[PDB]
Amino acid sequence: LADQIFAYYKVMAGSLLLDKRLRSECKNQGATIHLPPSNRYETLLKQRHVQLLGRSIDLNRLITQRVSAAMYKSLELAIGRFESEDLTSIVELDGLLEINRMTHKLLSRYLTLDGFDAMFREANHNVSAPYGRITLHVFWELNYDFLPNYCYNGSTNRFVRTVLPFSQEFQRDKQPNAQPQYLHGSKALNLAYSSIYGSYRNFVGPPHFQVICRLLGYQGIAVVMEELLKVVKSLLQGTILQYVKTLMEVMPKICRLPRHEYGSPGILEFFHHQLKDIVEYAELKTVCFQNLREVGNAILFCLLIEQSLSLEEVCDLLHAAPFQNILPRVHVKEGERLDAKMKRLESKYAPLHLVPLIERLGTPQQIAIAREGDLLTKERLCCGLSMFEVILTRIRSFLDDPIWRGPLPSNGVMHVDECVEFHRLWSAMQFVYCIPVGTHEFTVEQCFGDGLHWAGCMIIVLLGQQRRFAVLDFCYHLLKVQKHDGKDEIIKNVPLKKMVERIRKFQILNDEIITILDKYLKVRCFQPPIHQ
Amino acid sequence: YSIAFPLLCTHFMSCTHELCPEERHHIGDRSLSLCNMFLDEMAKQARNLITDICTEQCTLSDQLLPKHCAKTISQAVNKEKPGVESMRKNRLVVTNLDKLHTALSELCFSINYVPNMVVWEHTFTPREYLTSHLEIRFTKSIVGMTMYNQATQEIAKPSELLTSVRAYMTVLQSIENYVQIDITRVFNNVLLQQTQHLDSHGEPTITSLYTNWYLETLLRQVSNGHIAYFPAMKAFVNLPTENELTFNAEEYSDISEMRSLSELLGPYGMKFLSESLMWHISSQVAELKKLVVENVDVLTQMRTSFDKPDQMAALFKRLSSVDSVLKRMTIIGVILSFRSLAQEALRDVLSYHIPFLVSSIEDFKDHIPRETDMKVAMNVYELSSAAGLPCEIDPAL
Repeated sequence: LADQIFAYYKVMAGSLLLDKRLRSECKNQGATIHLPPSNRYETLLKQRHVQLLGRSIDLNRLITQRVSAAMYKSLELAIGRFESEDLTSIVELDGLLEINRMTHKLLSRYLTLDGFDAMFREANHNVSAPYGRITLHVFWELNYDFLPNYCYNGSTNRFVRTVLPFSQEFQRDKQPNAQPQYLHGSKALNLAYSSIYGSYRNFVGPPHFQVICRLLGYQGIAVVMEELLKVVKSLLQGTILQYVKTLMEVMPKICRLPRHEYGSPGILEFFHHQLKDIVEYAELKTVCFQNLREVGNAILFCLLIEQSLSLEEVCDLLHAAPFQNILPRVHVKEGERLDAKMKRLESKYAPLHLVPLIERLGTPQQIAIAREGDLLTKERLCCGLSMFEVILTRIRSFLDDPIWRGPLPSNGVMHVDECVEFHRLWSAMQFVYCIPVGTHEFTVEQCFGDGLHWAGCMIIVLLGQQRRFAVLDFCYHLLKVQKHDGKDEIIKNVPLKKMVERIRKFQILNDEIITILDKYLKVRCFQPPIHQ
Repeated sequence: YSIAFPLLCTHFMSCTHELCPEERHHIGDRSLSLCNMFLDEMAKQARNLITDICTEQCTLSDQLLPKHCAKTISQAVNKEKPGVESMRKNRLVVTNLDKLHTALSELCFSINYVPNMVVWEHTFTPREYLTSHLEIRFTKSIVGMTMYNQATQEIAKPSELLTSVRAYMTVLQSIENYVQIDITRVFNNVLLQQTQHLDSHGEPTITSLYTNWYLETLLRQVSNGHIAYFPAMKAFVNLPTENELTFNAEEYSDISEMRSLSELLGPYGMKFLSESLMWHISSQVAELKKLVVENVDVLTQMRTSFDKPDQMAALFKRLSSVDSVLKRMTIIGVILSFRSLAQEALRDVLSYHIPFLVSSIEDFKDHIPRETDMKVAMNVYELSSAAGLPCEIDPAL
């Protein structure tokens, strides 16, 4: 009796939450989903006088015990199933959790059960620990798979998988398998939900971020942010620092931007000879680019998650306006003044306001709890509070090796010809990956996307070298000369035209990133000559 | 570099000479006009790009709806996709989204270049121009995507509207990454204004259109018999008929749709809808009272003869309007059932939004002493009803 009752209610909840347009379309095609026939377990559940052999048996208690065990099993299975898949299963977990919550509500109509929040925390190991299993898996997925296997696209604000993966060591846990009832009710319902959520598997976007914010609350966000900062610290202070140190030793000691007289074709030949060590280097496009993509993607994740948190936060506050005496600007026409209309409107909604209603009548404990709850609800993190600035400051602190900035300039003002600064190397990197690749090889965008550019721009900005980078850039200088003269010719099997448009496109992207970073980030006096 | 032109207007006062004082006012007035026009045009261009970007985002989100997977389900039973548009084979190919994104970023940088400027001792704040334009455009678009045509009685489903609103909000937040303006306030003003039955300018709001459509299209047809209430599906389903209505009841009265409607409207909108439903009920009750009084003598005689069946046989035959009372009570029950669904949806939505307030209300209502007067109890029920709780007595009725 308990098994069939649980199955019948679970399928009822799943069918009830299922979309109707899809059901109608499937029926028209010829793949209709049969509804679950109704039953009459109402009388059985309420029975409490089962007299047998001169004994009184409480059938409700036994059914409650079985249903409670089944609900715990389903919640554990849902979490385990999420733990055995990638980060795109978040939508599926939320949908399955909603089904379980609704089933609990339906069963609570006739039975008594522990609150869904308590059971969810029990299955997530969060009641006795600050952090649950979901947040741990999200952090694990971010470190292993998501960061080094996704390329960002700022135009669509979406993440998509890359090609030629550089890591295959995730080795996720085996998927849990159980009866159809524990997961999305009947087998027919299971196929429909899987198809519905299959569209979210090929990308990660705002819908994933908002669900993460809802599930992780605030503790999950803070711990994730701190761990990401530690990951960035390890990468920058470790492998990245070694690569830049090695690369700086193979860069020209003195580089001077040619004069316009040489012309765009001749200026490309100068740069290929000057930077021929960097071009021949192979690990640049395999390791250093990978590491830069990791940090760049992390910063993007921090930015996007903050935006989603604010969006959810403002939506939540909108629903609390009636109970906080937060009224809109009502229409006022000729004949009446604003003060009278506002006072009347406030009086109309006076009963909704909570604090004075409890104050006039209610236990002091209720008054204190209501006051604390009101204070927590009204004060939130979208009312003049942000954290992206703090993340940028911490990243700047992680950069302390002198190699990033280099020795003091001999002229007493700034380095012009010397190449002892990081922005110089980034310009060399820009040159190498702006060369048109062959048909049998992939491009930087196809592999790393915009994460690499974000990381480089952030490093430049935090070191206060953005202006120097714009002024001193081999690619920008070549583009300017090409525009001035307008000549095309193949130099070392590198077309000159297609190169400059690529330079222009990356110049636009770099400028946009620098502007965004500067916006989020918000002297020296020389002496005059003295007569001998 | 479009901010240079308003900056140039500041120099218009340098050509004035103390000898010709008459010319100063006319040149000074011309400077104020040009500056305002340039800022307005820049804001107009910005919001135009916002609409195009949001339109593309809404189109992309539309492809994720469950209704597009019917073919896959049918194929599996019997025996292009998202994410490909974000793949960049090369940067030489330029789409509409990136082109608009580049233009918007360039325009935003120009707007944010100068925090404030002074022309003829007048301080100008360009970002306020963009903020005001965004508020107007956002409100106009929201009222426009409801797609309400009175002639054909057609309205958009709440779920689709909620998705479009979320896409618009996400885009506006992305704009915040460029400019220093605060967007959370913009959301508060626009959404709160639409929540009430009339905005500041005195125009129809989202709540008013939905209330009118529900009353004049769904409940009216239920009375006519074309639709019925399905407690098993907790929604209204069109009955098998020779001619079917253009719209489908199950696509508006479902739990998901009601939750979306509550999210868009909020407690105020449901309260306004609740008041309208009670007003209709009062009209029906008043009409019934006329039929009750016109047979008062018979009913009084019938009350005291519950144990005499022979009298009841003839007393019933003398009654009038026996079917009308049942029909009207059926309409009242249908209306009350609709409110219960709305109340349940609001409670579920508010449970995971403001748990602290809901918990305090639940404790306040549950533990209220029974010996208290009716006035305080009515106040508690009204607050409880606003929270979506299932009060035994409806204060609105």
